[PDB]
Amino acid sequence: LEEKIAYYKMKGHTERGYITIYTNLGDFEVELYWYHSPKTCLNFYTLCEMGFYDNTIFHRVIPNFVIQGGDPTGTGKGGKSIYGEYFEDEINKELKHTGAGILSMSNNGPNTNSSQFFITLAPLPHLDGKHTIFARVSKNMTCIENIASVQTTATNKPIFDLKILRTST
Ligand SMILES: [Cl-]
Ligand SMILES: [Cl-]
Ligand SMILES: [Cl-]
Ligand SMILES: [Cl-]
Ligand SMILES: [Cl-]
Repeated sequence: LEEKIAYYKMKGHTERGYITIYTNLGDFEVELYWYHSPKTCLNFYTLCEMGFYDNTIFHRVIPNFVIQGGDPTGTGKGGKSIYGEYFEDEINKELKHTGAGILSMSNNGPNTNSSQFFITLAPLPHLDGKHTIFARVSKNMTCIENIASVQTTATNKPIFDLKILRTST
């Protein structure tokens, strides 16, 4: 299974390159950066496939910053990885938070990745080097914009639930 990591590092782009995410606000497609972030992609892809993100919410939405998700509890405190509890960052000089639509791991400081991630809504150079960029929205950014338009509470939670219904490969 670190063999599985080393394999999809190479073959990921052509054998399992895209995931479609269906939300109650529409569907979008992400492109996984297997070569640069192979451990992070294997986790995300595996979690998607086994239905781990099914019926989970975007528990924060902050316009001009990020949509944040991937917590089965919906609180912002939970999440797990296919590797057990937490796993290392994969920081790559070649990947930076340069525009909207980038998927990056949310975390609690260095090497505390589990299943929470952001989708960026603007350039965020201040995150470069602290969060693992591993994919980007490759189809239908409108859906991301619709999600960012929904009203939120003072702690940035959407006033009604915004959720991943399921994932497709
Ligand atoms: Cl790749
Ligand atoms: Cl926004
Ligand atoms: Cl942008
Ligand atoms: Cl956070
Ligand atoms: Cl906070």
